[PDB]
Amino acid sequence: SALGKLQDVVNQNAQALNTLVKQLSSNFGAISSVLNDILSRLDKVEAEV
Amino acid sequence: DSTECSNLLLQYGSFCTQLNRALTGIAVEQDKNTQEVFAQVKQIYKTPP
Repeated sequence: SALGKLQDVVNQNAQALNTLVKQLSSNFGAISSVLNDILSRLDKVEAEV
Repeated sequence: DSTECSNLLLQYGSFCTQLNRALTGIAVEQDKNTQEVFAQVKQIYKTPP
């Protein structure tokens, strides 16, 4: 019984970690896109000035 | 008595030379941009992967 409970806990933790990794990758892609757009706007403003 | 002011004014061009030539009695020539170029170097660093 204890081994089954521990296995279920480990499986739940693994699923949670997979979801966390997916959400982290999505958020990092979004942040990278935002930073690229910010750098482009900065370069444009500097050139215009 | 400002350094950054002069550094930023140096990019405005040689208008002071034309002003001095006009004050001395020499007419200002009306031509295209054969001495000033709107060039850029794009010294922006690369984003970390």
